[PDB]
Amino acid sequence: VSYTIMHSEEINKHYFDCVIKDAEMPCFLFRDLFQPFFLVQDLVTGDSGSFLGSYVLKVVGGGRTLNTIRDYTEEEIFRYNSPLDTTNSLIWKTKVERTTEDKKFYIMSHESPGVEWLCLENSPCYDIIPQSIYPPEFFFKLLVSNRGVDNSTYCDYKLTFIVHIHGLPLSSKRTSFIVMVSTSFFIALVVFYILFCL
Amino acid sequence: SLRILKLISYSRGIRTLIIAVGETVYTVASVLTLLFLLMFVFAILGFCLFGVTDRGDLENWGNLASAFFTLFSLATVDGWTDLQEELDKRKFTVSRAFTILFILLASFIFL
Amino acid sequence: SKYDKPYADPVHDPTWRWWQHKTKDKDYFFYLFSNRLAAEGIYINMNAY
Amino acid sequence: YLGQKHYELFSTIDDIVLTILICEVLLGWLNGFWIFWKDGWNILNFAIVFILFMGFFIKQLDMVAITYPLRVLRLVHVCMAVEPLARIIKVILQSMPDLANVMALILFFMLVFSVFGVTLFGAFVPKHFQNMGVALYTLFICITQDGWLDIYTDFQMDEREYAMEVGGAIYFAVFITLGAFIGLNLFVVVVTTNLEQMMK
Amino acid sequence: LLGLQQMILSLTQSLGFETFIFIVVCLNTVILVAQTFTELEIRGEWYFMVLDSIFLSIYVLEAVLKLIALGLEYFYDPWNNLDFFIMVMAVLDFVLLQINSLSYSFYNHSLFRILKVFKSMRALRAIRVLRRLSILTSLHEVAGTLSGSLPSITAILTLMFTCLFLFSVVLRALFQDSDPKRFQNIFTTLFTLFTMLTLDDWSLIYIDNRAQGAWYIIPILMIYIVIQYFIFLNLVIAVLVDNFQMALLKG
Amino acid sequence: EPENVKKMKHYLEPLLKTPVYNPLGLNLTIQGSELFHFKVSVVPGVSF
Repeated sequence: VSYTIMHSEEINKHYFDCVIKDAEMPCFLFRDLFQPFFLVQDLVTGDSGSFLGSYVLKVVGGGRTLNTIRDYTEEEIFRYNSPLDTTNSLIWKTKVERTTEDKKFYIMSHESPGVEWLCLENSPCYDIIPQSIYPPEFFFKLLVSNRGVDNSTYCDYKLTFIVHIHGLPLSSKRTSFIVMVSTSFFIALVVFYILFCL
Repeated sequence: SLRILKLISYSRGIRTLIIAVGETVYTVASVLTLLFLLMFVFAILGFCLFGVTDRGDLENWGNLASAFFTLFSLATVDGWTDLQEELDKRKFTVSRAFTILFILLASFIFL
Repeated sequence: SKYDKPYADPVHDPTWRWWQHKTKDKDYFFYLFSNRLAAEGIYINMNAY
Repeated sequence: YLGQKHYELFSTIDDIVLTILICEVLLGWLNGFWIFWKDGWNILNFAIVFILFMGFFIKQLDMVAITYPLRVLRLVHVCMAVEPLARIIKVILQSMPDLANVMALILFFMLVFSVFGVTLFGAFVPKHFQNMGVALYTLFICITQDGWLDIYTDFQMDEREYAMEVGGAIYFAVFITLGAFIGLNLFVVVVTTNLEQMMK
Repeated sequence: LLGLQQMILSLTQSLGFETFIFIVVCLNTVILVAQTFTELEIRGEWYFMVLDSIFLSIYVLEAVLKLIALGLEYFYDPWNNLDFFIMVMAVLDFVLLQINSLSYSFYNHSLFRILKVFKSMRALRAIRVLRRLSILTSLHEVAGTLSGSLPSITAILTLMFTCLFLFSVVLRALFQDSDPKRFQNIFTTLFTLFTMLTLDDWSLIYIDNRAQGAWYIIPILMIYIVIQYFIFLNLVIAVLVDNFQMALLKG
Repeated sequence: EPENVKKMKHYLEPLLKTPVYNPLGLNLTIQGSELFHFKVSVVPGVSF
């Protein structure tokens, strides 16, 4: 968490949390580029070293608020993470060349450029209207694995956690709808003004 | 060079030019005195603002001669950027406003 | 059984994390205890737990 | 090193100059409070002596930064009285009403071109283009036009060939040169107008 | 609905342009100055662009009304030509955002930079149409006396343009294989000549050119600097001083 | 006074009826023309 905060500060020259600050929970910015770091700690020892290698990341669920998240099926994760899916369901896309076996999911390391978040039209980013003030916030539950990208571990450190995001601008129609309804209502009012002024 | 000045003491045309520009001596002396008064005012002001606290910014608003030279530079256009970068780190946010006010009075009025 | 949370945290030390603000009152509670005035003569220290 | 044998003499001369100033103010008051209150410079002198006397007799955080500049302001006021600086001083104050409109126009153009400025500002090439007050004052620095190649190297290397390093730089450069020329010309123009007034 | 429509449009255009346009443009200016404002956009970013699209719809309604209006004399106004140009880019970027899909780069790209500067002259035109009242006669007369001598200053800027282009050509020619890395192309060349014309680290140019093997390029830069400085600055100062001086000689 | 002797000072200054200071930062300022005779003591109960 702290390495993520200071790396975002160094790269983006800023890092904005939520309006309600949380000590354990940091609110990552959608505009800020995300570069994940992970570490293996051996809690029975006095050792905790960073994960200097490759790891597999894939979003397995999304939620608007607390306990509003659900896990996603295998085909759902294939739609949302695999670049082979021609359907516009990808949540993120990283300009990297390394890919796992069967070319299913991208493989990224500690030297990777970063994570660029998209969450296209099939993602739940589209058709989002928060019920109150401030930009809507979202949580993404996801797992990081080392199942088939390890040459030095006898088992994978499959860790499931949650990533926060805020500031979600993903859609289109709504803008067109409000634009045409404003134009129609205002031209109706102006035409009424003209006719009643005559 | 004083001997060369004695050489150029000739040339009656330059003498007529000197006569024609010689009535502005009192005026330029008055403008110089107003300039010096403004340097003294902002010299005591810059000293009181940055050198009495004695937490840095020495030999810029500290000693009298160095302070005077820095004020003359700030009244000119030269050195203002590096002087501002020197003064903004001394936990004095309104020093930037004071210095830009000093520029927009002194430089414009004098020139 | 509780430190299985999925976040990294600072240096792990759950006793230190729950101590937190009370780590700066060691000699404070020691003086309150030594004169036999604080509570029922009960003293709880750092390294015991 | 001089102060350690001069501080008591400094206090005595402070008391002497304060009491002669308030004596002069009382002598001016003797002719009438209405005429002294309805004056252009006696108001300034009365304010000076009032601030100095209140900071002297009553406890105040005014300290050296008020005691000394007020003394040199009184010095300027007294040296204005002798003739061969009063004409020059009189027309500096005559030039400021005609200068104020130039300042207003300059700041209005500065804002309406900073709207163009703040579009290419903020969250990129930061620490002098962000905060929307530091950006304004940095554009003011670049308009005052000395040593802005630190800023040039700051927004340098966007793509190393053209990027917006061509567009934004030429936009702000032509704006800077036009604004600087117009401002300097307007300043010397207001000066020449008001002095033509003083020789008329 | 010909000339009768035109005269109805004239009268109702006067009325509704005085009433409706002023208040909606004032609100557009309020939201735009609250928008630019790079500290409150994170206290926003969702209530901001919707209002942008709404007021851009209002602006394209203004464009539709002006198009259905009398036409040619409306086009004869240069400010109205600027308005038509701004509405053209507004509908262009609006439909570009509306179609989505596409095949080019996005997520705060150079085209997006072009779009927000497009919104910048949109805000400028809003500011310009909000000052129909109380422009203040003192600064109005000041601006008129500024604009009185246009041909002289245009001739002087043409001369300074020709002289900078000549200096750029000769310096780029004489500096070949003399570490061009600061000014390897025409843009960076003319920018270095702009710095030389604006008194910006040309002493640094002298000190880091003395480190090179060429020395005679320093007197050439020297004489070029001083002649263009004195000639241009003196010409502009003298021209504007005399231009205000006949105005002073008049009433 | 850091956030280390706040509870000490707030507990002690009532029942000792005297101001309580923190060491390693103590400085004095005197406005007089005479002999000043100062004594420094340590609060009771923290030593034998």
